[PDB]
Amino acid sequence: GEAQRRKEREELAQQYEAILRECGHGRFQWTLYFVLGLALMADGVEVFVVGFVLPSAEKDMCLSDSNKGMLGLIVYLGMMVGAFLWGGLADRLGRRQCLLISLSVNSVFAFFSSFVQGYGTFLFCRLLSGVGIGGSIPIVFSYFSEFLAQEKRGEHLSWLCMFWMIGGVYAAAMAWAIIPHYGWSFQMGSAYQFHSWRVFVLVCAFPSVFAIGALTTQPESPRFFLENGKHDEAWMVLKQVHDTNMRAKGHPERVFSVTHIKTIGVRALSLGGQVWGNFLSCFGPEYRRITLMMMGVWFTMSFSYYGLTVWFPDMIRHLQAVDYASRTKVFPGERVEHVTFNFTLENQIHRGGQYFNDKFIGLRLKSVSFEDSLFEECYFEDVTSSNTFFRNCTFINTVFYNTDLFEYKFVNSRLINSTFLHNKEGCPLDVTGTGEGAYMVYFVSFLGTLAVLPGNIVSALLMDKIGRLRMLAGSSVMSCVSCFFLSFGNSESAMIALLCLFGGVSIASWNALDVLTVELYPSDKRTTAFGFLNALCKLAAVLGISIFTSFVGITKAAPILFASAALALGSSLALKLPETRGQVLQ
Amino acid sequence: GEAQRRKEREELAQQYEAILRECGHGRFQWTLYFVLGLALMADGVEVFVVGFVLPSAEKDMCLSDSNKGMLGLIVYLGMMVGAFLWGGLADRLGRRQCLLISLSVNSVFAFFSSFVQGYGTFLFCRLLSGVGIGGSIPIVFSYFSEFLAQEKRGEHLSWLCMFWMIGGVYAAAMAWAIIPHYGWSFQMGSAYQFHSWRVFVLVCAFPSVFAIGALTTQPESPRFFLENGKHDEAWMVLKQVHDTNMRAKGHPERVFSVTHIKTIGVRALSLGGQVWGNFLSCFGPEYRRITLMMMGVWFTMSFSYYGLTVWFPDMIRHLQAVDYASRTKVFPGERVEHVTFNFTLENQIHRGGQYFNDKFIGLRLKSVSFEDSLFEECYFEDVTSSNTFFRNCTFINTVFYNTDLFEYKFVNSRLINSTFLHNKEGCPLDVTGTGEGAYMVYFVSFLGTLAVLPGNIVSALLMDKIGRLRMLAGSSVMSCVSCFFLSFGNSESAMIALLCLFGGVSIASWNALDVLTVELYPSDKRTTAFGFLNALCKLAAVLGISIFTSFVGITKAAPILFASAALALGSSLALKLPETRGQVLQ
Ligand SMILES: CC[C@@H](C(N)=O)N1CCCC1=O
Ligand SMILES: CC[C@@H](C(N)=O)N1CCCC1=O
Repeated sequence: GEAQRRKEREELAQQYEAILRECGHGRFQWTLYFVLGLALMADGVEVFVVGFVLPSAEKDMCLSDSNKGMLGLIVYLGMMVGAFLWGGLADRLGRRQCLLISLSVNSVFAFFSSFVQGYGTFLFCRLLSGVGIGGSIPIVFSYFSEFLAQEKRGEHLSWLCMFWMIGGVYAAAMAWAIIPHYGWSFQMGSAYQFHSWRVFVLVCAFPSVFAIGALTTQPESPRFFLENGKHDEAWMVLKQVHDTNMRAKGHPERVFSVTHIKTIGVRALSLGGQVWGNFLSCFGPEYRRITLMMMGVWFTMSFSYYGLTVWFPDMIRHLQAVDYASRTKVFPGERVEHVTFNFTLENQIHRGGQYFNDKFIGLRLKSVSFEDSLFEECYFEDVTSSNTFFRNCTFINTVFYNTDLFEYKFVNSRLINSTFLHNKEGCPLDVTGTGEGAYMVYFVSFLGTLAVLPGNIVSALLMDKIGRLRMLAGSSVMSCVSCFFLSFGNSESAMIALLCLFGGVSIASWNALDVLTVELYPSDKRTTAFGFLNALCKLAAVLGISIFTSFVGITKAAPILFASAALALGSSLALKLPETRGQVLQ
Repeated sequence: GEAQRRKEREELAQQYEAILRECGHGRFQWTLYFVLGLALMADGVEVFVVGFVLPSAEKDMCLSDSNKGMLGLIVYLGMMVGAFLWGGLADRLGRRQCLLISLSVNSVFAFFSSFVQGYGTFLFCRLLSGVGIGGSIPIVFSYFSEFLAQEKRGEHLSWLCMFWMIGGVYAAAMAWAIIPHYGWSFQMGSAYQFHSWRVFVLVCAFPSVFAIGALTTQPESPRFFLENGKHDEAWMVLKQVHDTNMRAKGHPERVFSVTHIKTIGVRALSLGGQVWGNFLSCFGPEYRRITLMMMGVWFTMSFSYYGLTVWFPDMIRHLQAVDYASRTKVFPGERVEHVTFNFTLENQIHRGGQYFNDKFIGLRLKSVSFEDSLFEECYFEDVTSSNTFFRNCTFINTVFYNTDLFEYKFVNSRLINSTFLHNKEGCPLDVTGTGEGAYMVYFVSFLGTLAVLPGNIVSALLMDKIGRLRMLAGSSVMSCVSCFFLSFGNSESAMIALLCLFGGVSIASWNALDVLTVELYPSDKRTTAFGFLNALCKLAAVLGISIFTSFVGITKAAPILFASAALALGSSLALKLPETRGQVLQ
């Protein structure tokens, strides 16, 4: 019974590999490579949009705390749902069909998010865009694997991981070239406003549309047809692959020699039942040790990588904040009287001042604090305030005309006979401000990805030469050693170098994990299992981000120990996995 | 009302601390340190006796399954009752009074257990010995804390755990030096027998007697007298402390400068009511968050620690059992006839044999199984049987002379005209049996405690330097990381190293928890609350042991996940506790 099933699946796999050797590589494989690289580029772009627009988003939607912290977790949760959903649906509907549906959903909801003005609606649109793009990596890898021969199956799959990095580079470049133009205030409707970050979101929603356009021209994988008892169109697809390959070779004169490939409301409930059957069969007697080791490896690597990747920029920001706090100026004791006096003062503290009959017209305040001051018959006009506070201050007969000094900028103050007139529009809470730091953020991201590059090249070249397990274990161990090396970092330059090193060493491990998870599952459960594991990866990413953003400024022992321990456990479970190099893809 | 009570308690605490600073440290504090360390040594010794004597105990009391599994739970339940009882009674009768009572109870019932011959009576005696020793740690910590000044209150209390450490070493040494002499068969009465494990139990009951002898010479804590409205003898005790301290210094000429100190069946029933009230008042408006966080931390830490600590030796035993089974031999089909044939065969299976007129004189059988055999006019003499069975066997005209082949060793057998003569004395049920493994058990226990040592030293040195909460949380997190590291264990050596690591990392956390629970309760509820929490610790120990002994041989994921989750929850609730370093003991 079950033995017969396994046997027949075995000669099916062998015959399919023979047909693939007959067809060979050439134009078809590379064409599909680029076509799927567009979807991976979209996946890579999607994880940078909210991170890049949080400043402007909180400016134009008046976002408080616990709202900026949810806008990254929203995309990660969206991918967590979408990966599982589309991975489950791909084994019953098809790789190309589900990829088209998911990419279309992503594009539509990304456009809609680009045009949303509210916050809750923005959360919903971002979550659904993440759902749409969540099933990109599983379907792409499981769809490209079914067109590659046994020989160079690792190198030909590892070159497919350049596109995530290219998407990251694209996002960084567009953010640098679009967002810095804060002047843009395109108007459509009194109640609504359109700034430049919306344009950035639009441009970052573009490449998914190109992915759909390229994918509509590609044929469904023959293996999916063969599994589901559909023989004729599988043969047609294989013939198309052969014809394209040989026309590209220049001998477009031979004929495909294969005639045949040996073959062995209510609707919603049926689909649910079938998907649950596939998911449970993933937890079968045949697939249990492999499944659990894969779960462990995916979870640990995701936790460590995402935790450190979010930790490095936060630590850079913290070091800059410490420098700023160290440079401040203090002016203890002042007595200014009867003068019109503006200024553009930044990063200052005034204590013990006594101001009488002073006119403050047209001044910019950035990180300026007045403490223990007294203002008496003063006058504030055209005051622009950023990170400015009044603590232990007393105001007597003062007038605030055309100022943004809201109620939250007076901390434990006392106003007597004070008048507020023509208050500027603004947030009811400190929303902080990001200025010149954006350029350095973009530069840091670009450096991270460029550091990723050499590991990609080396892993792609040596994946077949040394092996999947050797690559995975080697890169995991090197990453753990780097995690130890994070102790020797206390400046921005050192943190950038550490980011570069860790990003450059972990990518080989991720490449090996992708190829491994491709090769250890049969063609009737590849997308389901690999999508489930990628959903677990996204959940671990959420957990790791939450855990690692809490150690910035406390100590550097907790991040190092957590990352090193998780990576060591991941390498330990990775060394127990079966070897799949030199094996027919079955 | 209540505010006045809190205030007056406050200046009482402040004046008491001033008096303690005036008295200082010296000979009195170290003398009391050793005196209470004897009681902690007794506590440490008590938890090894049944574990060390279960082999010999089941040999000489014929213990079945469900009886060896209850002889550990009996001591844990005894301590669970005793901790609560003596902690409750200590706040109404006194620390030294209740410690004397509990230690005497422990000693008496330990001697009686040493001389018991039955099982039920042995259960009762061990349970009451556990009850006697249950209130050791609460009263000892809460009694020593009331003689220490603010300055080094953490260091001087953390040195108090080297004692439970050594007790373990003492128990291991005595077990190694006493039990291996199985020859000892001291006889007193025909129906009763005295082996060497009884001598071991006697020697392990000794140190409680020394604890009582040393405790009878120490004075009651002044704080207990001051709380209960008794002023004169509190002043006398403080004067004694001062006099001893200054005589030790070498200046026995100064005078105690303190003259006045601020002061705040039916009998048994009243005391019980008072205890109940104190406990309910713990479910006080002032102490409800603290109480619940303490409950959670104690329960989780006890569950994890005890579960893993019982899991490690069980896993070692399981690995040894697997190795032994992997050594097995099968001899299918035999025909032996007309020969005198002994042997010393271990771990074998004979199937399909046919024996005719065979004499079996003086053979040792260990883990030997005869299946589908036929014995005809056979003769068994001086047969020693261990884990030996006869299944689906037929005996015809066979004689069993001077053999221990009892009725339970013939499984679904058929005897025809068989004769049993001069059967050896022995159990009516299988008892298995432990030989050389005892030395390795003792060595493993010794290694565990020696691994505990460095954590003790470091915690004692750094308790004041870093803080109680930092120490607790740090050690809890490291313990969780170790729980993750239990994945890398598959041999006896690896399991021993893992036991050493986990024991070495959890002890700082336990030290910090003890000191913390000492310092967050007022002197009129210290013993009640701390004893209630220690009773909860023992109940959690029972639950954790029962849960964790069921995962041995199934998988290593359930233990790791349970322990890590519980320790993470414990650390989470530990980080929310108030800081008590740099605070007057109130
Ligand atoms: C280029 C790396 C890429 C991969 N396929 O390994 N990565 C890294 C983490 C998430 C992801 O898709
Ligand atoms: C002597 C240490 C003692 C304590 N009170 O901290 N321990 C450690 C593990 C369980 C226990 O009671």
